[PDB]
Amino acid sequence: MNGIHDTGGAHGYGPVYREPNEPVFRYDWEKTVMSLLPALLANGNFNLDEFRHSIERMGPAHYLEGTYYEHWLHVFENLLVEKGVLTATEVATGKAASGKTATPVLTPAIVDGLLSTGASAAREEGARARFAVGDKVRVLNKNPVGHTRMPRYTRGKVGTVVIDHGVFVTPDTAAHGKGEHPQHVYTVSFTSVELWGQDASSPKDTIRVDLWDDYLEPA
Amino acid sequence: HDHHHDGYQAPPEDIALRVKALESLLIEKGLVDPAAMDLVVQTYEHKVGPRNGAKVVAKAWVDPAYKARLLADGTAGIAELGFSGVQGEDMVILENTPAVHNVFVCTLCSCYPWPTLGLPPAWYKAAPYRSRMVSDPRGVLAEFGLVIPANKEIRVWDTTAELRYMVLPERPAGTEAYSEEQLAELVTRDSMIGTGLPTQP
Ligand SMILES: [Co+3]
Repeated sequence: MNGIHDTGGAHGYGPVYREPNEPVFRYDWEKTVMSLLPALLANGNFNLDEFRHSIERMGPAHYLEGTYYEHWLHVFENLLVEKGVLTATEVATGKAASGKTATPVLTPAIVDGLLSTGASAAREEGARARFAVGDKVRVLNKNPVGHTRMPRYTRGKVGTVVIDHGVFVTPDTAAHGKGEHPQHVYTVSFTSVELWGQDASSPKDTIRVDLWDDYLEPA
Repeated sequence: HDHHHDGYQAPPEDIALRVKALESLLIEKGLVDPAAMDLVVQTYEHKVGPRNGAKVVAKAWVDPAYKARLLADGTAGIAELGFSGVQGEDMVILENTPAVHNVFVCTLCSCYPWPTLGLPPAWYKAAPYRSRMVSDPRGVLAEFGLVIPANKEIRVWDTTAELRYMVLPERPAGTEAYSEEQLAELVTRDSMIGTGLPTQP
């Protein structure tokens, strides 16, 4: 999706302001919002790819104006409705339709073990690797309206495979109920000049991006 | 001249009430357990943070065999010190050298290695850092007080997949025979993102 979230290369966002001695949570409500994510993921109410793409689809101004955890809050209020877990009325009213009709998967006894384990997106088998480290590859010019992890700034550009990380779930399909279609992910190295042109570049600098096998073609 | 889109702008006035309403709903439907949610908050407020990565770095500085293990398998390497899990399942450690300075970003969102660095600060997740780090890293680092020699390569790593990166910064001079704990004290969060250097003694 060519949305406001795909920020790489954009101008106009200004200085990187940073707060001295920033706390982990700046407001109490952020604690609630943050802790909801693992709780709802544990239920299997949505997956992480769906979560990302729900944020991508929030209004552009809303995305820019909202602080980080407001993005998450948006997903909970909207993706849970799209998935049929909550109704729009429930969300608006804050009142459930009919009592405790579910049981929390994330309980106190399993919090530590679950957070310490996580859930790898690595998979045993998937499409064979077409590329080897040292290969020159070009990122395909694709412009899907749905979820993708090829940033706009890389499309059509030529780089060098520098790592083959192995097989992973494909987000493009996993975010849209089309299965995992596991395939290789490579780190691809681009020169500054290749990405940004002669004027806006520095001779030494490189940008590495992690890209899926079928995002690429031989250069 | 207020903050607008840098991550530090004021939230809406009614946000706390909105958050409470949703929370009451999810608890009433039986979707979430408040007691478990408190444990998650306690975990990221008090147990998981950059002191973890700092131990990883200090150990690599003093133990060449560990360093090599860590560079070969980041996940297994950080697990030797008891760090692991959510948002750090597949770790890759980026060694800074006299020739190469590494730094990472998530241009598409906020991906960051929670098990060693904790939750990211607001600036890491906002448009200014995310937009500019891949096109003008030197200009961004300068705003942090960090000037990389012209002849040193900067490698910016965009975290677009499910690999998570942490930088292994270069050990400062003047730290001969420092214990791991004393070395760890020099290792800042910024030095493990690549947006700063470890404290010089
Ligand atoms: Co991200």
